[PDB]
Parts: sequence; structure tokens; C-alpha cells
Amino acid sequence: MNTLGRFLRLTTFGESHGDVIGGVLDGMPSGIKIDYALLENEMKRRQGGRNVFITPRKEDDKVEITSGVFEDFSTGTPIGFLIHNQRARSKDYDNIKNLFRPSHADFTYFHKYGIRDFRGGGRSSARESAIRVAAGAFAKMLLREIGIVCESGIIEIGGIKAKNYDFNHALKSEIFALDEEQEEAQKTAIQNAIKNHDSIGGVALIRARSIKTNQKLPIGLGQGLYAKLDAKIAEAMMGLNGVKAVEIGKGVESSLLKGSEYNDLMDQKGFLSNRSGGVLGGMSNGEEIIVRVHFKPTPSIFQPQRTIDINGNECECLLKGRHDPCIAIRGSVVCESLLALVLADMVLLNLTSKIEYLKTIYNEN
Amino acid sequence: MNTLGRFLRLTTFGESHGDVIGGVLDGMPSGIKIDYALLENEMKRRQGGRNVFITPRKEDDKVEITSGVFEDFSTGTPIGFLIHNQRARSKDYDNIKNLFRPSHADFTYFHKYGIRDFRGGGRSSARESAIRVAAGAFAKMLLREIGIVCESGIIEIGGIKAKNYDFNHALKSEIFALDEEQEEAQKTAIQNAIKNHDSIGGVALIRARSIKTNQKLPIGLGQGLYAKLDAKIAEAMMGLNGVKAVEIGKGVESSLLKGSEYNDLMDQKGFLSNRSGGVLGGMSNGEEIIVRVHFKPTPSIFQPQRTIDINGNECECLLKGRHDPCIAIRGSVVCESLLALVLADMVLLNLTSKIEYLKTIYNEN
Amino acid sequence: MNTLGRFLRLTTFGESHGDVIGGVLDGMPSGIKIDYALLENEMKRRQGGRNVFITPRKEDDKVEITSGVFEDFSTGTPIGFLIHNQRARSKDYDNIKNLFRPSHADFTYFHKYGIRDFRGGGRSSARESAIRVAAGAFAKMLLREIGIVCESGIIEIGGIKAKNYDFNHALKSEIFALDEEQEEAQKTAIQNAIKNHDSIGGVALIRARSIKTNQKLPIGLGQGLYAKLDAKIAEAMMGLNGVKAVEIGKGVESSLLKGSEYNDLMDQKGFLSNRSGGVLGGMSNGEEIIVRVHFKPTPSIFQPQRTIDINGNECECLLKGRHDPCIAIRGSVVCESLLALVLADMVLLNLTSKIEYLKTIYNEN
Amino acid sequence: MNTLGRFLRLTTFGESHGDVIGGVLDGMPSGIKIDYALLENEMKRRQGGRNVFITPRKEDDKVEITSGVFEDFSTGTPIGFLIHNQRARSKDYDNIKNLFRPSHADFTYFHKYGIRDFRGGGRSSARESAIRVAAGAFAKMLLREIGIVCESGIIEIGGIKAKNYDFNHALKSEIFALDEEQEEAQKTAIQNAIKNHDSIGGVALIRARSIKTNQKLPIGLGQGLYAKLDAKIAEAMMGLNGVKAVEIGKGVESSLLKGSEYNDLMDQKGFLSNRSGGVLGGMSNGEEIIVRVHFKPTPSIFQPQRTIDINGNECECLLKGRHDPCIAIRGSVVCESLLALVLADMVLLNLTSKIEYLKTIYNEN
Repeated sequence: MNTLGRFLRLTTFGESHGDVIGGVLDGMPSGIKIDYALLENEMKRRQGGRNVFITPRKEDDKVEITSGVFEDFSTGTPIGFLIHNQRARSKDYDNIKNLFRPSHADFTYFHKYGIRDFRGGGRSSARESAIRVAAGAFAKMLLREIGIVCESGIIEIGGIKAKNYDFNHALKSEIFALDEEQEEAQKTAIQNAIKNHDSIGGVALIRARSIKTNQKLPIGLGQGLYAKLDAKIAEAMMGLNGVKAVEIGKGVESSLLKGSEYNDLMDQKGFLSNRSGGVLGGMSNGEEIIVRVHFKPTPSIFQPQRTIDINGNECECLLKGRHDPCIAIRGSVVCESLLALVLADMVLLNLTSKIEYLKTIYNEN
Repeated sequence: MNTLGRFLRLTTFGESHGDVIGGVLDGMPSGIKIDYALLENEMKRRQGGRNVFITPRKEDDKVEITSGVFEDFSTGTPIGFLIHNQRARSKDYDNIKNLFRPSHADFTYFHKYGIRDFRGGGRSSARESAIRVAAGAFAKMLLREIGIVCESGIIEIGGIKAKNYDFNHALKSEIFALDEEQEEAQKTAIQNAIKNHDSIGGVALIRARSIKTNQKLPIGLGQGLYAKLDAKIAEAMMGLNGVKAVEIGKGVESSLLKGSEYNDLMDQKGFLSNRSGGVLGGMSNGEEIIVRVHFKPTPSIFQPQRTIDINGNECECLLKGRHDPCIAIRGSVVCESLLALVLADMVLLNLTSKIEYLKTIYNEN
Repeated sequence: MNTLGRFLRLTTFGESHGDVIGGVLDGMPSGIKIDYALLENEMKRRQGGRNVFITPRKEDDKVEITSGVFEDFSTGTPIGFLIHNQRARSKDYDNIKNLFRPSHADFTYFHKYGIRDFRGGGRSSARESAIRVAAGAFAKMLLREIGIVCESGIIEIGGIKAKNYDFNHALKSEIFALDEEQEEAQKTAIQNAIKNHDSIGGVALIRARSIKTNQKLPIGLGQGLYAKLDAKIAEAMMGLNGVKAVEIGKGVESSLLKGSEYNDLMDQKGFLSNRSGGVLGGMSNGEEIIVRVHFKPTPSIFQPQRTIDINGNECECLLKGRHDPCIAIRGSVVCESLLALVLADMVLLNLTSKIEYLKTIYNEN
Repeated sequence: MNTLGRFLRLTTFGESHGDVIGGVLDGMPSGIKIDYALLENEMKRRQGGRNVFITPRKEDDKVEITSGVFEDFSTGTPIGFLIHNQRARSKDYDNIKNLFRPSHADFTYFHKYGIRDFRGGGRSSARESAIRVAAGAFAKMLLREIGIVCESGIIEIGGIKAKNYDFNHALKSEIFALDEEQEEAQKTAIQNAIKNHDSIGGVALIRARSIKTNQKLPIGLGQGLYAKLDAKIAEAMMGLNGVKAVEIGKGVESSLLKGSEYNDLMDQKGFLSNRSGGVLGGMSNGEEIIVRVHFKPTPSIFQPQRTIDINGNECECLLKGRHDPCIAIRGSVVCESLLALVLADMVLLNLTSKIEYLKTIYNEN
């Protein structure tokens, strides 16, 4: 299935090893101004921007809109776009293209489809995330029209956790650290991973809130029993390569609390606490949507690993060259895009909820 | 969205307050022997595992198949079914029902649809689960045809963790406990909850494994990039009311590990470990599929809670009577059913993967 | 696929031989007054609705809503409904029921699924139509809220064509004829079919219009390239058992005209000559939607037909009893319902078209 | 909705006036040899029918497959492709750019989305058709694996009907005529239309048969009640711009037949007639699938036209330069591709019908 979404539908050209990757976002309402700066900044962010960097212009990925946009405004038709990659030599990073790399999709792709076809160069994840972030930028444009914004950051790296969350600081951090007091320890874990030709896991925090200070998000986003908001968020995050767990609000700690401790009480303005993480009964309850995504350590490590080849014979996997020491970093941005796409889809699907919405638009608008 | 699944599609009548609930499971291949005994035992298990019970055919349950079956065999058309309940005279429990009970869906339903309807009977929940468990019975029947079974159990109740898992013991356990040596401590936690008129959270372990002679599940279940197996498992589980977190394999512990510690190695005999939880790159890798579902404590507690009514007036919510002290217990059975439904759907979608499959069914036909 | 529609989704229990049939309509906006009179009147028309009749209470089917309705108003959640039927014990009407009845689906069902079920009593159709008409009444209720109405009638029987159309006259006609000056000849054709134990085809005309006198329908109904309005109308109609062709507006006469003859024009509201049938470029142009549906003559005839049996041997199919001489008649009501369902679906999907729609609903609420 | 298909899913970049249009075909089994020659020839046939009589041009549209193919075999993953076209510098053959030409969805689009988009150039259908024919080739490659082929031709141009159908002859015919005896008269009609700056309607005949000389098609293709084969064929065809009616088998002639005349009787091995057009009960019956598609005369003609602009003001439509005199010609080729796409989709969906299919694929390997 190469399509994400029910009405705001993102479809991808899928896994490829060519110089061009494409995608199409359909369901965008018309009249939304296309924020090229936002789109461009999102693509830059995806490259885990750290210490020092030059104009992402010619330096990296450029998004080419081929349709659905007329004079900087969405037309209401599909927005097709192409992303062009490298084209000037390379380095290394590989091994034996006939063995299964541990913790990689090699084995399962081989058995499901049979046809080998395996090459490095961001293999799959990388490319697809570019499609997701680009699409998410459009979803963010839609969300902004009704005052919603999505943000993210890293709260954990190798078990070293953040105590306080500062999203503004994360944006400027080399590792999107949400807690400046735990950042250095976190950076150190990353350096030790690199030093030891190893990788390390991490945890990303994703949030959706109102731009207008503390004003509630729409209440009721989420559809029926089988397209609930938290369900679609989990589907989207867990679907990200490297993700082994997803939490909404209090998450795993929820199961350790008693009813009197968890239940979120309410007063006239809203809920008094947010253990629900913004989703109650499968629908947004107005409070901030809080999501935690757990990433396993990067699969590729420059270390000998026992595995087997396509013939079933034992061999050594030794992936030379540098590798991302912690995929959770770039991952946070992708999770942020995914939350934006899911949320925008829900904003659109909710329009059919009450008869008054139809009367307003048809008998008057 | 009242439909779950892509091909094996389960659609429900949704939330209701009547004596009859229904659903229809579409996509069952023809020629499957209907195991009424399985269906019946499944409806039993969803209500708990008390050592003292009253023979079936009465009180509750009793699934009425109205279509899709002929002479005890699936026809290949929609298998519609109905489940009745309620007789004459009950108990009580009902003091004002125009307020939003904390941690319940009343608030979001009201805002989304603007219609009060949250009535007695715990609102519903159990209703939908009856539909899911019944439907899961058919999915299980399908899966059995290719040597796949789904199992589940409780590994945690109020923080009391199980050290060793024995699924055969969980079946006869009053609280589906997987570790007999912690079961009493876990039962004590529930008892303390009832005494204090409170509730507690819990964690259920769901698993799928092969009964085939090779001991391996099919390899490659999971579809493309946006319908990955773990993604779909997370979507179904997290969509279960009460669930705030879903884990696959090593789950949340994955983020604390180094690549070298996590990666599952391979040798002549297959995988040496299974931290991936049987899902690699979004597709089953053959190993056992491991899922952990975290439940928040039961919402309904016989204690005073501050909230507001449907109009915004602050008031006291006091829910009289007895309530499920730990929904995780019954929830485990439902998760099991949902894994069966998701796995069965995937088994069907994978039939299109290789051209050789088409040739065998159409040419060797 | 037992579900019809994208947003407004009709799902059925499917073909069955029991005494109960059901379905569920998902996606109804909340706050719509349930028109129990309309629902009941629709079920009457579906049953031929000829002359002399008895109270449909102790005579025919009744629609029992099991969910999605509170205090006679749609709640926004799934509207499940059951239809109970059957009376007395049949006779024979067919000797060895192990053969494929000509023009019936026994042959394909047998090969697709390989299960020899086959149980008389209106077989496939009839039952499904009840569900379709019941669901259509809900769709009509939604369409009325924005001033849209759907109607139909017979314009041809056994080649006997109508020249003038009067939908009021069709409503009280034994054969829903639209031309009173052709009705008698049309009825005479039906009597001859019965006399000769044969059947005849017919052509139904279906139309959607704005309740307001000389007022246009919404302009722009239809979604993208693969969910165009005419495409979905065609899909729904052709899906009715017995339909062999579907026409929109000028239909098949279009292929006989020249541009200078055909080619529609405009002014400042909605095309004059309705040759488009209210659909242009896959979308509604505001004019009346005009659809013609061609029905083949009823398959079941009390005559000796050559055919084979489940084993291949040649045998004689003799269907005793009285059969429906012209399904086009009852089918005209179903097509009317199907147009209601499709148009309502489209009205809902269209709500996502302009960003101003979203702002009006979210920023002004 | 920019996606066609359920399992075999074709998604388009949609309407666009840039130098590139793209699409992606998802759901292709792996192991299918990519027949580049077929794809190229198909794109060639698409052009034929306008300014290409005898020795057709090819100095156009190149197709670039960007994914889902490795070593000339489908990999099982999405097959994304880009179609590069256009040449020369714009000059004449174009009128105003602020009006909705006569019988053009330009009027509907503005009301739906409200954007001054549009620019011209076959409006859009022409481009979408390129995506359809390219995708259709892949579907054909799949169908071939199980011996199925799709063909088409023109049976009628401006009233002049064909009496004998030779699909072989249509291939090398400048107007895809199926009857060489009526061909000259059919060409004259076009000629006259071109000379008078006018246009005429036409009818295309599409069919699918088993490649093996004197062989039956798979029986049972078609899914459930709401995804019947004819219903889906009807949906694809009617969705082509200009199509106003679709016929299956005897089509519109069916409503003029009596059961005893229409009903297809069965012989020792097959049906004695095929008035059903290969579809009985919504499923393939093994006989040839016959489809007739009616096209109105092209909206845009050189002759002076009238209608309305964007603001319902005053504008001219003296469209300079020639225009397509009969869209039915190029339309027949697109319908053929669409039939291939639907049928291939149906071939994949049918693999789920019998439990024996699952056992064969899973337990017999």
C-alpha cells in the first residue's frame, strides 16, 4: 500500500534507487497559499541539521511541484512533486550485496517478493522520509489556516532523558535536544557510539497545539471506531522504519496508575491535567496532543555481524563507512510531518460530523 | 469509520443502547469449516476467567449468524451476525447522566456530534468488543488453515510484573495471568482496588506463532510502505479504548540499547534472537510476533470526581455500584482478536505478491 | 466488497436465506430528523406498490433501526437496521436445485466460490434491494436538508416508450409509468408476458433536482478524476442485477450527433439544453441529473430451458410458479435510492473543496 | 480521488500544464517481465486518430520508469513513471484564457474550487489518458501471464455502424474501424466534420478474451455486491470525458428482449450465446466480455462557439486552428487500457475467493 490518508491522501513512487523520487498529495482544499520558505526549511530540518551547514539550496534536496498549484495557491487538484538527489560522485558504505543485513528489511523483502534488488544510498527510509516531510509541509499549511501547529524534539538518547521541554531550543540544537541541561550527556552518548562504530536508540516527543496561546484545539478530531485519532497516529509512527513503540500522553506509565491518579478532571475552561495526551475516546479533547515515539538503534554499524546469505550459508556482515549513529534524531522531524498529515486528514474528515456544517456551506456559503 | 481491514473487512453497527448488536465480516474465503465451539468459547473468554461461572447458552453471548455460512462452511460472501442480551429486571446504578464522566468518551462525543446519549451499561465498550471477539473467531478459523495461532495474557496488573510467561496457564487463570508465581500478588492489587473503590492499569502480552512443522510464520506479511504489519497492529490495538501505548518486540526497551545489543543476528538455523518482535522492515520475519498493550486504569470508579455537565456547569460525578477494577484483563482477549483480524487480513493481501502465485491458481487451474 | 460509498458508506450483510437481513449506513451527519413516514413509504414502493393491498404490518417487511438514532435524530454514529421477513412454507417452483438457472448467477457463484448453496425466495435481488431502499431513505433525508430531491419512473416496457413524463402520475401507477397515455399498452405487455410465462425488459428514468422552483443543484459535485459524479452513478446503477446499460442525459443519442448539433452552452447560471444530464467534465453543472437504466427481462420464466447441472450433464430447467414479469419496475425504485446514496456521498465529500469552508467551520465555531 | 483500483492501484499526479506528468502503479506482482515494446506500441496507438493517417508519428511522449523495476522485471513494489512531452513554442490554435468554453468543465471547476486556473491543451483528458495507457500496458503484461488479452476498435462513427468486426483490421486502420466495408463512409464523415470545423460522436467496442484460441476466461472475476465486474467496468469507462453511456453485452437492446429470447442457454461446455457480454450476476462467466462506449461529439470545434466566461460576462469562442473531430477514436484505445486495469485488479482480488487458494500458496510451498 503506497498511500497514506483517507481524504488527504499521500501516495508515493515507493522504494527506488534512481536519482528521482516522486509523490502526490491529494485532498488539499483550494485557496491555501503555498509557503515555499516553510517547505524549504522543512527539507533542511530533515537532514538532521547540526553543527555548521551551508545553503541547502544547491547543497541538498530540492522539491519540484509539478501540479496542483496555480500562482502560489493550491488549486484543489492533486499536488504532484518530484525530489532529485545526488548526481556528483560518491564515497563508499556497503559490503556484500548478497547477504541479509541484521535489523534491515533485506530478509523480509527477499521472501515477500523474491526479486533481490538491494543497494545502499539511503536504501529506503531516507528517500521516503523526504516524501513525507515535503508532504507534511503542505499539511502544515492547511493546519495553520485553522490555527494549529505541530512541533517535535528529542527527549532521550541512550536512556539519558530530558527533564524539561523547550521546543525552541530543540530547533537550534545539533541533536534537537529538548532539555539543554541533558544535551551534552546526550551528545556524548552519540560521540561514544561513533567512536565505537556502534549505534544507539532514542526517543522523540511530538506535539500538536494551538498557535493562539493556550486556546483549545478542535474537539472531536478522529473518526468513528476504526479511524480514531490515536489509532491513526500510532499507525503512522509505528510505520516509520526503526520505530518499536508509540505512546499517547501518559503512555506506558498509564498502566502503573490507579483510576483516581489518571482520570483527567474538568472545570469550565477545560481539563485540569493531560494524562490522556489530548486524545479521549479516540478523539481530540482540546488539550495538547502528546506523542512519544521509540526508535531502536540504527541498524547499520561498522562491526562484524553473523548472518546468512541468500543461499542460507553463514557469512560475516561488515558494513564499512560511517552510519547514522542514532536514527531517532532525523526521525523526530519525520514523526512531526506524519502527525501533521494525520491531523490535517482528520480536520477534513470532521467536516461531515454535524448537519449544521452542511447547511452552513450549502444553504449559505 | 466503522470498518476495520482492507480485504478481510469487519464492519459494525456501532454504539447503540438496544438489546441487539451486529456486525458483518467480509472477505472470508469459502470452504472454511465454522468452528461453533471456538466461537462460543471466545465469547466466554471475553467476559473474564473466573473459576466460578454459569454454563453458556444463557445470560449473555450467543452469536446469531445470519449469512455467509451454509452447512457449517463459509460461503465466501459476507458473514453477518447478531448478538443479543438483556432480559427482565437487573440492579440499579444511575444518578444523573447529563455530565461528562472523567476519562470517558462522553466529552469528545458530545463536542463532535452535539448529541447526549451516554447512558447506563458502562456506555458501551464491551458491546464493540463482543463484535470484535466474534469476528476474531472467524479470523482465527482462517489462520488455523495455514498453521497460525494467536495467544495472549496479562503480564502486569497495577505494576505487579510477571517474570515468566506460560500461555497455557493464562487460559485457566482467573485474571489470565501468565506467571503463576505473581498471580496472587496481581489478584491482591485488584482486590485493593475494589476495597478502595478505585481501579488499576495493566499490560497485556499478545502473540502469534506458527503451529506448522517448520515453526515459522509466513515471511513477508505486511503491505507496502503505508500498510506495514506493525503499523496495522498498532492501529488496531491503540484504537482499543483504554489503550495508551503499543509495543512491538523489544518495544520501549529498544530505545535504551546500542546497535550491537539490539540487532538480531542469524545463522544456518535462522534468527538467533527476536528483539524485532517478529516484524522486520514492516513485514513478518518468521519469528513469533510480540505485542505489548498498555491499559490505563478503568475510567469508572465509585469516587467523587469534579467535572462539568453538558452545559458547562461544574458538578460532582459520583458513579455508584461496582465497576471493572482493571479493564486490561478483558482487554487482553480483545487485543488477541484484533491481532487475528489484522494477521488474517494480511495473509489475504499477501496472495498478490508474486506472479508465481497467480500462475498457480489460474494456469495450474 | 459489501460496502458502497466513500464518506456515506452503506455496508450490507449480503445475500442470505434466513428470515433476517441487515445493513448499516455510516457517515450520516448528526442532527437530521429521522423521517419514519418516508422510510416506511419507501419500503412500500419497493414492493411493486400496485393497487389493492393490506396493512404492511401483518403483510410485509418492517425496518427496525438498532443504532445511530436518538430521540428521532441521527446521532452521527453508525445507523444499523434490520429487516425481518418471510411467511408460510413454499412449495417447489424447481425440482432438482442442483442446476444453473439461465441468466441467473448460480453458474458464476458456483465457480467463484465452489459452494452449492442456492436457496429460492427472490434470491440475490429483492433482499438486497430492501437494504438499498431503506438506506436510500436516510440519504434522501440528508439531501432534503439542502433542498435536493430524487425521483424516478418507468419510461419504457417491452419497447413501449413514454413521450411525456409525469412523476406524480408514476407515484400512483401500478407500474410507475411516466406517460398515462402509454400506460395501458405497457400494462397489456406485462399481462401478455405473464400469460406466456415469459418476461420483458424495461427502461427506468431517474432524476435529481432542486426542490426550489427553477433553482439549480449544487455546482461541482464529483471528486477528482476517478470519482467523477457520472462515473459513480454508472457504477451504482450497473451494479443492480439486471442492468445492462446506463445512460446520462442525451446518453446513446450523443454518439449520433454532431458538435454543431450537440455541444452545450451557458449564460450565467446553468446550461439550458440538458443534454449533459446535469453532469459536465465529471461534475454536476447545476442542471437536473438525468439517468436512464436498461433492464434485461427477468431471468426466471416458467418455461423449459436448456442448461447443465453442478456436474456438467445436460438437463432441463423448469421453474414453476409465478415470477416477476418485469424487474425494471421494482428496479426503478432501487435506482432512485442508489442515486440518493451517491449524491449524498458527493455532497459530503464536496465539503472539503475550499479552504474557506474549513475556516468557516473551524475559525467561526 | 486520484486513484483507480483496489489491489492494482493507479494513482495520478492529476491535471497539470507542465512539461511532465506522472503516475504510479501499485500492486503489481513481482516476477513480471516488463515488455518495453508493448508499452511503447501502446503509447503509439494512443496518438493515432488525429493528424496521423498512415505511418503515424512517434516524435513525442517518452515514458520514464522510475521504480518498481529491476533487471526488466517488476519488483513487487510501486512502479512510478514520468511522461515527458510537449514541443515547439505556443502561437495560435488558442483563444481567450478567462472563459469556460462551451460544454467545458471549466465552469464547474471554478464553482467547486474557485480558482482562475486552466491554460488549455486538450484541457486535461489527453494527459490523463497518457497515464492510463502507460499503466494499462503493465496491466496487460499481468493479464498475459494468465492468458488474457484486451482489444478494441470503432464500431460506429456519426451513425454509420459496422456490421462485421475485425479487430485485426482495426489495428492497422487510420480510424481503428472494425468493418472495412463501412470504413470509407466512416472516414468521409470525419473528413466532412473537419472541413466544416465540426465534430461527430462515435462508439467504441472493447472486449477481453482468453488468448488461447477457443478458450474460456476465468469464471468468477468480480467482487461481492458492490465491486461487481460490470459495475467497475462501467465506472472506468463513464469516467472518460465525453462518454455518455456504457453498454455490457446486449446493452440497450436488452430492454427490448423477452426472457425466452435474452436468457443464455448452456451447452455441453459453454453458453450457446453471450447476450450477457461475459458478465452474469456481476461476475465473469467465461465468455467474451463485451463493452460498448458512447462518446458525444467533441466540445471544442473550430467553428464559432458560445457559452460563458468566469464572471458570467461576455467573451468569444472563435477557436482558431483545427480540433479533434471525433474523440471516440483515441477514446477506444484508452477504454481498452481501462478494461485491462479493471480486469487485472479483479484477477488479483479473486485470489482470495477459496480457502484452497490460501492452502496452495502457503502450505504447498
